[PDB]
Amino acid sequence: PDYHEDIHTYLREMEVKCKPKVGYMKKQPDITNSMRAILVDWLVEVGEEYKLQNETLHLAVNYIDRFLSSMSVLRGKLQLVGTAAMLLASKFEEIYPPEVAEFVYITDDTYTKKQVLRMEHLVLKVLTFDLAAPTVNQFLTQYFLHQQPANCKVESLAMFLGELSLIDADPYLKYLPSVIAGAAFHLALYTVTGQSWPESLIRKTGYTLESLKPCLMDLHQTYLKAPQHAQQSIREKYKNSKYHGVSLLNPPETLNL
Amino acid sequence: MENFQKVEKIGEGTYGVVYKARNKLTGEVVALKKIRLTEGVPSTAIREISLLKELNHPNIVKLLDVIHTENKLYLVFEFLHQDLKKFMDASALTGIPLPLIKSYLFQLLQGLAFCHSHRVLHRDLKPQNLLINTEGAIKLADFGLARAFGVPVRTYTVVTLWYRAPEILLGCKYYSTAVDIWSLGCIFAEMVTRRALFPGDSEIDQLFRIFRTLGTPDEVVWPGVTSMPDYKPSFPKWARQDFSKVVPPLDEDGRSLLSQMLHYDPNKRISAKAALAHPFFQDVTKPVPHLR
Ligand SMILES: CN(C)C[C@H](O)COc1ccc(Nc2nccc(-c3cnn4nc(N5CCOCC5)ccc34)n2)cc1
Repeated sequence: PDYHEDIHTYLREMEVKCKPKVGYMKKQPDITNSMRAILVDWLVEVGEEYKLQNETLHLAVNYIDRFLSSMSVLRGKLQLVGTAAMLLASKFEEIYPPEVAEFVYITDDTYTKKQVLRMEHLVLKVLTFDLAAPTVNQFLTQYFLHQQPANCKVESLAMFLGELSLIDADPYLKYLPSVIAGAAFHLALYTVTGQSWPESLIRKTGYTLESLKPCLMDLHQTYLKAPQHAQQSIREKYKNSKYHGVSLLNPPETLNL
Repeated sequence: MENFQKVEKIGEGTYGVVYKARNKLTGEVVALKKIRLTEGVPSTAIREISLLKELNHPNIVKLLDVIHTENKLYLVFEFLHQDLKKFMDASALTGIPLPLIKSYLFQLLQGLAFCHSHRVLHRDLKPQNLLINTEGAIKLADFGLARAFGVPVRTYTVVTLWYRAPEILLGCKYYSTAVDIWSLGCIFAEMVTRRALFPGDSEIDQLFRIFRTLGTPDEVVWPGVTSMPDYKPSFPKWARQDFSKVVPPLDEDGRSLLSQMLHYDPNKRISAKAALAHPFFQDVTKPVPHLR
């Protein structure tokens, strides 16, 4: 209650402090957006495999992006970054995180245990122990409180769209989590119920529907081209009755914006 | 790490040892927290560092530095002289004066209000985790079990038994800020009475003690309570006792604030922000304690 407004304002202030450098991928000599897309999708699988929370995934992605923002990494070592980030997120977010051996095991023993632990140590240094990042997932759960009443399909779909954003560094690094979450929530709300970005949320966020358009346009295309995309773990994950099979809902042809 | 002369051991943990130490170059007195390192950096260490880094407040303990080596991991804190528990025993005979109990609660609620405003649950408030100095300051410490929300924090199948909120004991899926207020509630009473309010020796005993004092919760007072995972229909139905018999030395405002802090249903339990404006603090001052 009395803290809800302050927490939003705070995550807003912090999401600027925890954003990666937008054009870091252009300065990474040996990795592409494509490689990262492969990595994040694999993490989605790991997240399903070990039944880890969705917050854990979002955090890991943020650690990976922030890491790469200042550290050149060879392709052969990208996954090592990915693994350790996932380990750290598990340690931060999960109640009982999977043991290191489990994070070793899932890489077909490409890296030893000695390596993963050292990478954890290095990521902690590079991130300067700053692990409590705001995520799309965090902003959605806030925006959900502004539903009248709460609609489970809307929520699962918005979640699905936000999750999809993680995969494609182009364009989504262009947008703050609060913005993506906004675009996601509106799109899901429009798909399921027909309603739009509510008045209450406009006031809270300061974001008008008009200001959400650019991001909304991009997210709409990702939603449309979802079954053609090279990475597919999230779609599979959200076909599940757990998330009301939302990945099978037909996207609207136009957004009437 | 080479600048710190270890002065005297002051704590024992599973993660590692805490020493009082001094900076050989600047003379600053600090609390060093050693953490021994095969599961990598302990999660509690990761949480404590990460969350304290953010929380800069006069009523939260200040993490000064994190010395990060290959083989050892150190947490540098501003030094505080003793915990509240040691002061409570040192007060056992004479008692803590009300002006000072009022000051302590006021400050604690301020630290806590700051935590909650930055999406941080403490989850483990207790006399041992609350640090005092000789100038009347009190600070929240040990953020090892502290947790970030903004995504609701799920409960396990942690907390010290005595200061646990009833919703946890009754098996609630999620934590909330309400659990930190409950804890402070118990600490408040304890400073007033010189005795732990609910000193259970087991989980069910802890629950029953809360019941004998505040009454056994029903659906009228707490909607949903009888549906909660660990609720049992065979629970004895105790009647609510008069707070004038629970906390005698407290005035009407004291009892008022306390009851709202020990409110059953988490949703209606007073928040730290709201408790700060309660009539109880109309004349709050900053008295200094006498420490041995
Ligand atoms: C009961 N008595 C024997 C206690 C003694 O009176 C002695 O208590 C005390 C208590 C505190 C101080 N100073 C101080 N200042 C700032 C920060 C800290 C501090 C930071 N992390 N931890 N973790 C802790 N831990 C709590 C969890 O267990 C591991 C240590 C205990 C203290 C601290 N400590 C000095 C002495």
